[PDB]
Amino acid sequence: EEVRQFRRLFAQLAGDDMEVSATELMNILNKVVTRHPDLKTDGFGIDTCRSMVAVMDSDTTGKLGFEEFKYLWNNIKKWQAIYKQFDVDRSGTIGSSELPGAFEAAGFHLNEHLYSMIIRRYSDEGGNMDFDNFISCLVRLDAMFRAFKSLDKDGTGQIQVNIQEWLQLTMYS
Amino acid sequence: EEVRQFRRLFAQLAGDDMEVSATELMNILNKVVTRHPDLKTDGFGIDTCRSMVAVMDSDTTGKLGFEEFKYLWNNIKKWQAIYKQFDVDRSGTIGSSELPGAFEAAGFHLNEHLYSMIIRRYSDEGGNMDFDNFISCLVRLDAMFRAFKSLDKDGTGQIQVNIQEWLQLTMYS
Ligand SMILES: [Ca+2]
Ligand SMILES: [Ca+2]
Ligand SMILES: [Ca+2]
Ligand SMILES: [Ca+2]
Ligand SMILES: [Ca+2]
Ligand SMILES: [Ca+2]
Ligand SMILES: [Ca+2]
Ligand SMILES: [Ca+2]
Repeated sequence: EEVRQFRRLFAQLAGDDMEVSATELMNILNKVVTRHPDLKTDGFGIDTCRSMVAVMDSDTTGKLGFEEFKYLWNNIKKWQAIYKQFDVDRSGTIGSSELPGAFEAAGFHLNEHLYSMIIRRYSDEGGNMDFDNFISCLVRLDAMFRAFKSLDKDGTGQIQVNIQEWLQLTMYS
Repeated sequence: EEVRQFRRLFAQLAGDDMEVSATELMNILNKVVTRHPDLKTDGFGIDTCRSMVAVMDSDTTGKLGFEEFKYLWNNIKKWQAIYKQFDVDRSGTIGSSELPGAFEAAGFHLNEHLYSMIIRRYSDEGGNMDFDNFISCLVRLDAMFRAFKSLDKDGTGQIQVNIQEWLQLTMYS
């Protein structure tokens, strides 16, 4: 079973402290892309990985527990399929014209202004986004959507955030 | 006279397009740390540099203009001296105990809870923070305080934000 299969994966990846650190995450993500010649990437760097862990570390242990890793891992597998699916010219990267359809397929309906800002921060000079950049951006987008949703208690579409909360959300990510 | 030297620096750095890109920033930053012995870094990576440019890119051109680069360059020169001043055990890195004093010298007064989060995200090893992690952290902290202050006209210590604004603030960084 996939549940039995996942505990085994996590158990082996987590190791001695029973949690997945940024380094352990980096190593497994780099092993995976190595098996996919259709995914162009300069590799998952340690900083990108420290960022992914921080943003997914709900309980501030500094590392990823079973549930935190299960959530991240399931998303990455779903997003990896979308990436292959929307790279219609097989450039191994998500071009600017390919980006909106890929994000929308992922469940994020943004606007032209936001898509342009995403491209300015996450794509290269040619306007192309490689695999590690794509996954890194989606992990953060999903987390920022979840953070806003949880702060929007009244369902008014506006949130109030104090300086302490602001610093915690932006610095630990 | 010190501004005639800087104009020459920016021009030769900015090149054909008259703006410093994340790539251009990475090169200059890695040349500098080489001609600086006990500063310890694993080098300035492209993701870290893409992040520093995004946070400093006020006019959304995607790159650093003269004034945007000037502000950044001066802070780095100011923060590098603090890094050296506070690395009392001359380990070439900023440890847990050395951190609060260095940030206080930069003008930041944060609580211990915020410091523990910063150490998990930027040090997390033996609690030591190398040079690129230190500068990266401060560039972001400075930008996040400046961002918050812009929306909180006449200090209430709280900002009100909708989803578009929230995504612009948290994703374009
Ligand atoms: Ca572990
Ligand atoms: Ca955790
Ligand atoms: Ca493509
Ligand atoms: Ca990349
Ligand atoms: Ca340039
Ligand atoms: Ca600019
Ligand atoms: Ca030290
Ligand atoms: Ca580093």
